[PDB]
Amino acid sequence: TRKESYAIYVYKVLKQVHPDTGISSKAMSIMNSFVNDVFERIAGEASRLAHYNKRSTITSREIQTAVRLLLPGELAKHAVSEGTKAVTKYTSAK
Amino acid sequence: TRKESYAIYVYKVLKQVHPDTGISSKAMSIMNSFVNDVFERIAGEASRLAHYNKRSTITSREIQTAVRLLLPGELAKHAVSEGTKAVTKYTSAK
Amino acid sequence: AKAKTRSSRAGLQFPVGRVHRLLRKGNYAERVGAGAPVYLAAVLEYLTAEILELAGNAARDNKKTRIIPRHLQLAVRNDEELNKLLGRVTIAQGGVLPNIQSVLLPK
Amino acid sequence: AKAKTRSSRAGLQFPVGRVHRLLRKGNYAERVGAGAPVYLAAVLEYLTAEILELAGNAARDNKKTRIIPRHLQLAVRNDEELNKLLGRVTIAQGGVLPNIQSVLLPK
Amino acid sequence: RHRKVLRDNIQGITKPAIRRLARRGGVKRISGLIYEETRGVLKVFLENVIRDAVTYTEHAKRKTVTAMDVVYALKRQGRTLYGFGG
Amino acid sequence: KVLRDNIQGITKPAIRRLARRGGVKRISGLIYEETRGVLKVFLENVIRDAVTYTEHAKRKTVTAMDVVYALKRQGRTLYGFG
Amino acid sequence: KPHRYRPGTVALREIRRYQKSTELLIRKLPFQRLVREIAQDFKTDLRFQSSAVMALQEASEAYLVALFEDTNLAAIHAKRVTIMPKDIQLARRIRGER
Amino acid sequence: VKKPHRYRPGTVALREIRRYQKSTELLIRKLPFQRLVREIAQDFKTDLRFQSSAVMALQEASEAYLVALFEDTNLAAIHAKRVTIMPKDIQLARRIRGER
DNA sequence: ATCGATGTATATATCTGACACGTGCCTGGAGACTAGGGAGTAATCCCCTTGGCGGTTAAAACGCGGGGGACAGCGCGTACGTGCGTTTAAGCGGTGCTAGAGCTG
DNA sequence: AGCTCTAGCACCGCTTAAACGCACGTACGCGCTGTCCCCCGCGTTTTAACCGCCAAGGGGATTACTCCCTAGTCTCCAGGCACGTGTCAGATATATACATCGAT
Repeated sequence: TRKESYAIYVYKVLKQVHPDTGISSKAMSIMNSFVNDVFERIAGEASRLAHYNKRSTITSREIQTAVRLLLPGELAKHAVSEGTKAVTKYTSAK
Repeated sequence: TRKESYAIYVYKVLKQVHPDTGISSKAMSIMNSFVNDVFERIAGEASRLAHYNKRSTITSREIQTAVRLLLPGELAKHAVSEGTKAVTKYTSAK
Repeated sequence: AKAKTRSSRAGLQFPVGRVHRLLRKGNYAERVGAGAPVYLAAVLEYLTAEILELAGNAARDNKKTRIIPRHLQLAVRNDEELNKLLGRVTIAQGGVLPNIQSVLLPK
Repeated sequence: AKAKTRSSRAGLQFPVGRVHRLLRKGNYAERVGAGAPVYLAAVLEYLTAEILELAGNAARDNKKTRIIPRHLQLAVRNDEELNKLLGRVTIAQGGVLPNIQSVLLPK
Repeated sequence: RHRKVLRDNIQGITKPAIRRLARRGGVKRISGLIYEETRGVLKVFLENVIRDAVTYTEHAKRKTVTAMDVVYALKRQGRTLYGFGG
Repeated sequence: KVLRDNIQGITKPAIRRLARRGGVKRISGLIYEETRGVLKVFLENVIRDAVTYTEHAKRKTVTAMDVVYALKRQGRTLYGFG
Repeated sequence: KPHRYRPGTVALREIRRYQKSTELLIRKLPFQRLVREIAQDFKTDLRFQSSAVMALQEASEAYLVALFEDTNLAAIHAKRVTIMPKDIQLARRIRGER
Repeated sequence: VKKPHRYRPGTVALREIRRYQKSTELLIRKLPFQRLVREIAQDFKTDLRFQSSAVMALQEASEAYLVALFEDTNLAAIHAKRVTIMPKDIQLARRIRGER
């Protein structure tokens, strides 16, 4: 069988933010759990925001509200910008 | 328009347990909110128990495990006892 | 044939059908078994019956024929197990339990 | 035509397709929008980038080029804001801060 | 809809009101430094609740902070509130 | 094989060292007793959820997945074991 | 010769009087002004339902009475009877709000 | 009678208060914790098995609980103008969290 | 104030097993496609929030007195901590066993 | 239901540093006693919360319309994961320099 994770992706992100740093396998597991938990939180509040408004879709607005909800502070001012630029790229690429 | 509520059911529960006692509207809404909150908690735990066992169907055993997790102490034993006698009555009456 | 509700088939007074519909619409799982609504309704009846019984006892202790939300707070906070269940839960119009620390009491 | 992965169209290092499949199979809603997996992959990538940025800073302060979950604990906990997000989180082999109270120091 | 730019309303929660709120909790004497720390922590808690409440409003494209949004915002912080629909 | 008691197995210098990891200077004589008590009740609470998680899946061993999942339900997520 | 009670008696009397009452200890209109002041810098020209305002009333009152009970426990642990701002900070920071 | 060189009570405590907070090794011995986990899971049923990673996660989580509770206990102790901890500090730290 | 041992840290080399890299391979992401109803918009009614007025009056604010209660200081004394010596069981390794996970049907 | 086989479990030896008990001393807990200032309860005084009435009209809610958008199906291939190989950085060990704490 095969098991699905986020190890190579966090390795690529660490490589592009730091070209000369290594990382342990325990940290592979911790990043896997952290990415899974943050995804679970954001998707769960996306579902809750859908169910509160009688909404059958989860668009970028629900995820934007969820990112403004879970994360407080300046990351709330950061992660709603960066992801916005992401879809700003996507609408220029589709 | 009409909004669904558990008002008359917990009202007849009150009439069954205290036949000479009425209810107030604020306490009625508090009990409705309690019913919705416990329903959401147990259904969410059952959803987690199904998803974590690679299971797609919520059976009576799902909610039995969920109420064994959530309700602490002797209420768990009376809850599983009343649930088991309810489901055996349901199967026997079918 | 004659229609006959599943709540009476289970010997149950919260509705089977409403719990089944909110289980399907609640997006908890793709499929919901037959025993799931009756079991969950039985659990809901047990919790509602316990809290209503304790509230009725507290109202008899206060001597009114009405459950005020103060009686609901007194019902759910005097029982240790229900206190552990509804620990992070605020009930409106409830106040607090009338407790005083023994250090504060003079004699 | 030649297939291009949606993460590269979004300019992202995190998979759009895997996140979209998990949103479908997590059964959060009946439908999932087009830009929502892109946006969620972007916020996951930003959080991962910040946490590994702080991990690399802590590792360079420790002068250890491969990061340890100790360096991760110094990364998460010393940040004044990221500690609030991971407040109810225990990091395995994480440890605590080397903090000493001012009264506890010798006179 | 705001009639005027309100400011310095933290004194609206008066020292006697703080004294009752302490009395319900079961404390005998109150120091003079309590009455501003209590206002500060009250301000912090209300800011934390109302930020989530107004995000719930702006997701719904509304202008009115309804009771349901406040209920869900308080549920988000782990303090579930009953009596307002739920 | 049934173990009689190993509450005393939690070593008194081990509690001293855990408290020193907590950042304390001095330890009272009763701390070794109520620390064992709170550790016992916490392990009771976690292990009960772990065993009922395992019983849900028709399994008769306890995995790290179920321990982490019980800790997640309890309110303290654990990263490092999936 | 007035009927001046001993300070430390009528405080407990009104402790018992308030602990059996469900009346709102914070007046409605100062809390209106405070809620509008807090919500002003998040979006200008916001409106509030009265039931939402009552939700703020009850949640705020419950949070404050729970915090004051915890600080009372922290004060009586510290061989004192009067609560102090250090009790406030200690209860909040053990609770994890800081 | 001469006496050997020795430290004040508390300064080697600070030397290892710095030494023990810079490391991340597990503090409880592995076998007694495993035996305790096996004996707690007995009234649930007998003949239950634990993976080594399960016992590892349990020990790490319990040590995290004890270190957080001991920071809160030392903070309650320093609130009461004391440098050592007391049992009633432990029940205070449990009572403020609402889990006693 | 000064000097000394004890302790932690700094530096260089050897050594090793986890991690970095590569390769084969296949599930699942991607492109194309149609269809349906959810979604966005406009038109509409109308509950309900804001706003103002007036009077009532409960209550906030104010200053006063005085005495617990906070808190600094002191002394005493039990209970810590630190240490040496001894004891002991964890820790480590290999061996041997099969229950029981785990996958397929 | 059933085969495969990981790994949990049982054990046994020896090396091992902690675990253990005890001996000596002192900083620290606890209580007393001190000053005193801090707050509580008071009437007097004063502000505004409160009721309720009326009214303006924004804004949430419903109804209706139509259309872009996403599940769904189908085909296809490359990114992704298991597997394998081998450096190489961290652990280990020894020698060297500096500094906190003790007490001359």
